Amino acid sequence: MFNNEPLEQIDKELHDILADEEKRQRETINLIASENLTNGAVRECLGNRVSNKYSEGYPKKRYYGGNDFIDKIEELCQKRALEAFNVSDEEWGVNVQPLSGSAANVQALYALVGVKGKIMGMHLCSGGHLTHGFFDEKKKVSITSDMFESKLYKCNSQGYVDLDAVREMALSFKPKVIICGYTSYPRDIDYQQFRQICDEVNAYLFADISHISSFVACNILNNPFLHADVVTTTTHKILRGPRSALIFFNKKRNPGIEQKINSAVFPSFQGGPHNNKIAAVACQLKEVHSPAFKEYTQQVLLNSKALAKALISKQIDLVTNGTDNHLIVVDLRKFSITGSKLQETCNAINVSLNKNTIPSDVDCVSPSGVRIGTPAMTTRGAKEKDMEFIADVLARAIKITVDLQEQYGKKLVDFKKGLPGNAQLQQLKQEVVTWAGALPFP
Amino acid sequence: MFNNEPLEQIDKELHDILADEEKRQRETINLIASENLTNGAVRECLGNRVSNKYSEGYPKKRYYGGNDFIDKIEELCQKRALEAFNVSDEEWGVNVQPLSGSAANVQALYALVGVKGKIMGMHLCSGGHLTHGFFDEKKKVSITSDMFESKLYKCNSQGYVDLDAVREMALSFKPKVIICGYTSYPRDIDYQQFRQICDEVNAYLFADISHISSFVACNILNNPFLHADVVTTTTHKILRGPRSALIFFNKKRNPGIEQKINSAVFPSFQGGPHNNKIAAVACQLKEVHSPAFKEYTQQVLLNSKALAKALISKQIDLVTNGTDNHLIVVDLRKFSITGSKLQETCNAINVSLNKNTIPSDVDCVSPSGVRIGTPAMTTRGAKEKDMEFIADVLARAIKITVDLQEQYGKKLVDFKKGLPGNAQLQQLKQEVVTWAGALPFP
Ligand SMILES: Cc1ccccc1-c1cc(C(F)(F)F)cc([C@@]2(C(C)C)C(C#N)=C(N)Oc3n[nH]c(C)c32)c1
Ligand SMILES: Cc1ccccc1-c1cc(C(F)(F)F)cc([C@@]2(C(C)C)C(C#N)=C(N)Oc3n[nH]c(C)c32)c1
Ligand SMILES: Cc1ncc(COP(=O)(O)O)c(CNCC(=O)O)c1O
Ligand SMILES: Cc1ncc(COP(=O)(O)O)c(CNCC(=O)O)c1O
Ligand SMILES: [Cl-]
Repeated sequence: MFNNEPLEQIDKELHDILADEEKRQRETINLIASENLTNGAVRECLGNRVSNKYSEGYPKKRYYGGNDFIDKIEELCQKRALEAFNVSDEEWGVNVQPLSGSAANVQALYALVGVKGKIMGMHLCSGGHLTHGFFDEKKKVSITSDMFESKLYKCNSQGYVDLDAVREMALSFKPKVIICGYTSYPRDIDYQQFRQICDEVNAYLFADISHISSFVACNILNNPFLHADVVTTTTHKILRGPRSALIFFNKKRNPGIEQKINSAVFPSFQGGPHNNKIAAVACQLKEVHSPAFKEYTQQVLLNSKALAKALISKQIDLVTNGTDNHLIVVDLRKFSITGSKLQETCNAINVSLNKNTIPSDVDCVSPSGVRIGTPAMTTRGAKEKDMEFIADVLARAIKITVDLQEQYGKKLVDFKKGLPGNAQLQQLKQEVVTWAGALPFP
Repeated sequence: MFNNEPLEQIDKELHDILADEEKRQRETINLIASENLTNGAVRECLGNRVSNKYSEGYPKKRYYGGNDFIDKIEELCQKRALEAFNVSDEEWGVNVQPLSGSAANVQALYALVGVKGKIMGMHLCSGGHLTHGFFDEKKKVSITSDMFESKLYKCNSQGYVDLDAVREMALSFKPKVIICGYTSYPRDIDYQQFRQICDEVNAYLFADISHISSFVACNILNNPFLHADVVTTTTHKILRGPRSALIFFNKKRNPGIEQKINSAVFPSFQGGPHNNKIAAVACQLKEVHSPAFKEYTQQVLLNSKALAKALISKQIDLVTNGTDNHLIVVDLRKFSITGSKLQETCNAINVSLNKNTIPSDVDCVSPSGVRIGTPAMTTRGAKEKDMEFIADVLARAIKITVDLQEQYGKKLVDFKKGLPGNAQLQQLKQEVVTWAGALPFP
């Protein structure tokens, strides 16, 4: 007693937008540092009937029977996660149930410290995530700043983590967790150094590697597994998986953490796992382990360096004047145009990037930059030679933005009126579209 | 630079288990009250490239641009949700970003009362959800018991909500919110009488209708919208959508609740929404509104009535001696067997049901019943006449379970040994498989 008509027939209204979304993805130069493109295999999993099943609990300790095939899929995913991040299944545990990154971080933090618990993370302005204890004078913006007591550590005026300030803070604050690994940070992390500060106060070390996961797994960048009690990561960014999260816990350093973390995920915070996610994650984790995927990850940093170099060659300033990873942050103060202005201009030319704060911005009211990343375009087959063109399109967009701000004035309302119908934007869009539309598209 | 090889070729190991999973679903008599089977159109959305997009925030106020098509999908879903539940968009608002039921409830409760806030809900033992404040002497099992201060009310010895006890509690406890709507409650709710108690103590009225959603939408059962400040529902159960949740809030009764709920979902708890979920939900919400779906929902209650009656005719006791909805809870005290025992037996015969507590059970350690529901089987095409057979299979399973307990004893380990190889079970299974495999399968 159901309607099995195909999506096109069943919902022509929704099917049209999705074809449109597909086309806009197909014709966009996507510089969002957190985005990527999933293959058909990962999307077959997300559409799989395995999402029908309720399977609260863990494998072999399931509330319901008839979870025979779900247990195999959940354990195959845990196995591949541990393998991919080069961890022994004797020494490291993994939870694959968190629905997304923010959920995983809140669950993992609660496990360690509980309500009223003390945490330290990077400020959102300085590169840290919302789930790293972010708050404001007006409000406790994240639950992580409200259900926990959190303190926030800034990066220096050059845009690097200042360990002296972290320790200065850690000794007076005495937290149970110190969070490292960030949302918009263009350099590698000194986890070893972090591990030393946590011991000095007996705090837990929490490494959120969602933006840099593929680097860590493929050993291009520092390994937080060597020092961290917990490693959280999303699966949908550089890893190129579905939207989900992973929590890693070091049993050897902390016996009894496995149950503490597993109970935090369920039944403290979630109900039934989403099984299509789990299957999809397993499917991507097979791909992560191959030497082919390391080739892809290498390519992301190659492109990111070439992009950074090419932007400096056009006299554009970068936070920390370069990058060790997939991402860059452009400091736009040189041109006296805000980040949101450039985001609007870039969308008009089908360039997806996002506005981003910089060290000089005391206040989040106006982000003075934009953040860009190479994983999505690396996925679409772009090589080092392609980066000069991207740098060129970005340079042209900044210039156009300066022109439109001059012509229509600095107010954002005023600026936006200038955007529609601009001949140069339409010319730039066309140029963007022709080049983007041609590239391989999973 | 990606692998577009199909799932079967790319990951033969995973494809085998999913092919097995598909076969088990196809040949199982699924009585799980919370399960259903999604159609192909809902699964196409779940597999759509729309999940590639990061779109934090709300429509027309995204952090990022290039969310034009995403904004249409997110607004099309909210509209259809308000349409489907017969609420005017001026009086009622809805948030469509919660990833699942448990996340939605925690988020709504936080919005209403904050950390240390006071809540009341039904005890887990009596039919309440984990996210309704559930705790135990040994541990605060849910975050709802830990991040909030919760009080738990029980149903009477006949298995009915005791409103005197709710008021007895509410006046002494003085909560800011009172939850009603339950996980395993076989009767309808007097939402009106809840409002009367809520107004008396100036507490909010929270109705969690996840199990009964379709009934509420199609006006077959009491409409909580007339009395409630907040309504939460999952989309994956009787509503037959993907795994997601909806939060409804009443603007007229509480202006400025909209921002409170919306800020709670993001950025307080979640990060990027899962757009494939929202797309998937939009697709099911269109179907919810058709009169064909009312036909199906009506059929679910007919099958449930017929099932309760056929079970009473075989001298099987039902909690409350019947049902007003999709679910029945069987009291197995008559046969001196446990619900856990009966769950094993039923999985051995490809009958999916779950163990469930009853009013007499002091503790959830040994639940004395099982819970069944008709939505899945109703979806597969089963009619009233088909119920006698399902009631026949359940009686036979209860009988076999008594025999195996006689032969191998009451210890659970001892009992399970009896399960493999049993001729009657193998006989009962084939009977189940032959009948189940024939039915329409979306
Ligand atoms: C300040 C604030 C308060 C409440 C909700 C969101 C934000 C916010 C604002 C911005 C801004 F540029 F100012 F617009 C940027 C961000 C970033 C970036 C990546 C867009 C950000 C940054 N800078 C970091 N570190 O992390 C994130 N997590 N999610 C989002 C969306 C963000 C967040
Ligand atoms: C007691 C306990 C502590 C910690 C985690 C889970 C449970 C639990 C136990 C049972 C059992 F006793 F075994 F039948 C059942 C349940 C139910 C049913 C529907 C399986 C239940 C019930 N009775 C309610 N009301 O709600 C739920 N939400 N999630 C689960 C899984 C449940 C929960
Ligand atoms: C370090 C970090 N941690 C956690 C999350 C949470 O992910 P979910 O959106 O899945 O909750 C993000 C998202 N990062 C947003 C961005 O960089 O664009 C992140 O950057
Ligand atoms: C009343 C109620 N509320 C919230 C949830 C949470 O749903 P998620 O699993 O999507 O977190 C459930 C799940 N119901 C469990 C069952 O009936 O089997 C529920 O019954
Ligand atoms: Cl999903």
